[PDB]
Amino acid sequence: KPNYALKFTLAGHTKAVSSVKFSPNGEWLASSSADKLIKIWGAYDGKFEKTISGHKLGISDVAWSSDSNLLVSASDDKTLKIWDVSSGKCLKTLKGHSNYVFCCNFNPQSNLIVSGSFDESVRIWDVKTGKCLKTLPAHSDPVSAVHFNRDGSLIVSSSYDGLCRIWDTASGQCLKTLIDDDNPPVSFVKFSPNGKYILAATLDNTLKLWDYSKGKCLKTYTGHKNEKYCIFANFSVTGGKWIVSGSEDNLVYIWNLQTKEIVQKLQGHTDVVISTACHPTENIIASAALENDKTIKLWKSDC
Amino acid sequence: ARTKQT
Repeated sequence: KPNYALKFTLAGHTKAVSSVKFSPNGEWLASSSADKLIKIWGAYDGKFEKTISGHKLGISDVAWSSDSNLLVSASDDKTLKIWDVSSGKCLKTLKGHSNYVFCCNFNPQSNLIVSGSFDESVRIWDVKTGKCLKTLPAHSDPVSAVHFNRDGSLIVSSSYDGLCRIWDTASGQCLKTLIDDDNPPVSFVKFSPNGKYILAATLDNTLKLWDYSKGKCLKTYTGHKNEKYCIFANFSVTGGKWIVSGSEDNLVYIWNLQTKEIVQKLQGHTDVVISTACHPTENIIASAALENDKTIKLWKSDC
Repeated sequence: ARTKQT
C-alpha cells in the first residue's frame, strides 16, 4: 500500500478549482479554475509562481505541451487558448465551438490540440496556426474528455451520451465505439501509458479499465462516490501501479490496478475532489476541490 | 464549467 501524506496546501483561486496537471518535465503544477484563471505552482514545494489570465469565463481544463513550454485551456467562453508559460502570454485563441469547451489535450508531437465541447463535437486544431483542422460529430451530448494515445494516431473521446469512441487522428473517422451492457454517462476517459488500455469513469460510482484491441472490460474499480461531476482519474506509475481518483465524498481514492482493492483514501479536502494528477517521476499526487474548499493539496508517498 | 453539475 502507498502511504501518501499531505505536504502542502495551495491557496489562491477564488472559486472552485477545475483541474490540476503536472508539467512533463515535472517542475510545475498548473491549475485551472472557474475563476477564469490559470495558476502555476512549484511541483515539489507548492511555491506560487504566476497567474495566467485572459479567458472571459470559467475554465474546465488545462493541459501541457510535451516540452513543458505551452499550455492549452478550455473555457466556458467557447474558446481554447494556447499559452506560453514563461511569458504568460496568450499565443492563440481557438474559436469554432458553439458552446462551452470542456476538455483539451496536446498530441505527443504537440503540433495538434484536440478539444471536446458541450456542443457535442470534438475538434482538432493546428497549434502553429491556431486554426481548426477538423470538426468531428463525435457524440450526441456534451463531450467529457479527449485524449491522444502514445504515438498520436488515435484519439479517445467520452460523452454524457454514454459512449466512448476511438478516432483515427489523420482522417477523423471513427475506428471503434465501446458500449457496456448499459450506457450511464461517461464522465472521463484516457488511454493508459502504453496506449493499449482505456480508463473510463461513468456516473454510477464506477471506473473501468478496457482493453482497446479487444473492446472488453478488464478491471472494475468501485467504492468512491461519483454520480454528479466529471472527475478525472489517473494511472500512477512512479511506484506501485495504482489507479487514482477524486470523489464526491471529499476523498482521494487509490486502488491497486491489478487487484482492484482500495489501498488508500486521502482525507483533507472539504469539498468534492474534482481533479487529481500524478507526478511524472516522483510519488506525488496533486488534488483539487470545489467551492467550499478551492485549494490544491500535494501529497507524497514513500512508495 | 466542470465545477458545476450538468
